[PDB]
Amino acid sequence: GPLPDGWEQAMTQDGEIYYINHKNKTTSWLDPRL
Amino acid sequence: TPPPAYLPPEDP
Repeated sequence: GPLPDGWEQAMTQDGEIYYINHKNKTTSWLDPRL
Repeated sequence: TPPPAYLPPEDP
């Protein structure tokens, strides 16, 4: 996965590959890069 | 819905 700013996508048990950015200071669900 | 809070990132 090629992230926008380079921020991490992780598999949570909820069944979501989440995107969180320390530059964004926020937790977003789906790939922002799409 | 809300995902996990603003957090440093998880792998397992």
